[PDB]
Amino acid sequence: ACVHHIKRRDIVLKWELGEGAFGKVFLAECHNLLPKMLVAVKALKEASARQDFQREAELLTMLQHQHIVRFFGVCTEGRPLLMVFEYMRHGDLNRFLRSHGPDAKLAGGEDVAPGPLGLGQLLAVASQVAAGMVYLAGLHFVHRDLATRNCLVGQGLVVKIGDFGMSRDIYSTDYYRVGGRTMLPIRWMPPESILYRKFTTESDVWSFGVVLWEIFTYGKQPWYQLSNTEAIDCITQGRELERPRACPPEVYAIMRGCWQREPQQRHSIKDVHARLQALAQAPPVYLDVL
Ligand SMILES: Cc1cn(-c2cc(NC(=O)c3cc4cc(c3C)C#Cc3cnc5ccc(nn35)NCCC(=O)NCCCCO4)cc(C(F)(F)F)c2)cn1
Repeated sequence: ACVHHIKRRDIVLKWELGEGAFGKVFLAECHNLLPKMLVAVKALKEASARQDFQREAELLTMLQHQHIVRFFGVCTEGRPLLMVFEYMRHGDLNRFLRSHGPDAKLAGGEDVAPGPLGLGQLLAVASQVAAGMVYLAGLHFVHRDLATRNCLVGQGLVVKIGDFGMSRDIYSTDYYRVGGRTMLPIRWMPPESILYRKFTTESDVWSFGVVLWEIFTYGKQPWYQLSNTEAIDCITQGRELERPRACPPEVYAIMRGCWQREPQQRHSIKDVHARLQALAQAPPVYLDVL
């Protein structure tokens, strides 16, 4: 620390936002912070736990990017220990995708169109996540849990990458429990991770392709038809995911580039970003023929 601190008197808890196996989240007001405003603070079911606290906090202060969830600091004066995050109006990206497509019948508010998310908004979401992964790959930080459930959405449809937390709880359909003390998002993992237990930046690229998949299917779980073991089988043996139907061939071409068996044979995340960004800012005329 080397970590910003926030006095408790500046933080006023309003109500709970969510609850994890080890942490709670409250929506709260935070005074004398900027330049008054709303923040999301997390409390800790302390057990030991006071070690991983000032570990995550130091990391989050190092990770400052336009597409990584902002971290304002901590409150260590007294208990419980708090981490002050910025508040993202629309919650996690998976809940946002499911609630806006393909029905979605009107269903859009202040930041989002009525019906299902347009091709331009889908590409805009993917581009932002890729942009966040380029940053993390630039610092050689491996995420090991890249999914929509770990991405937050704020006002003006700002997508930012984070790491729950909540994910382990009530999203347990997305995890395979092994050993009793460890769960694995095997549906998002590359073959060299499932088999060889190896996680690299190239493993994140595979994960992003699966995230890029999710976006164009509105939050639907990968290999939804399959069980945990069956999903492992298909990924190991080298089965690829479907594309229908909001995904243009040009975009599915990007997913497969992330889904090469050999990690070195995959494309860089900077490359994937470049293609997704161009497609995002491309004119309607170009996008209507995709
Ligand atoms: C191994 C390792 C990983 N990291 C690492 C950790 C991280 N942390 C995180 O992303 C993190 C962790 C966390 C909470 C939040 C975030 C963003 C948040 C938030 C937030 C802002 N507005 C809202 C509105 C509703 C909700 N949350 N919310 N739902 C309530 C969530 C729940 O119901 N349970 C969540 C409570 C418990 C979780 O506590 C981000 C990154 C990185 F990706 F940014 F680098 C890396 C550090 N070490």
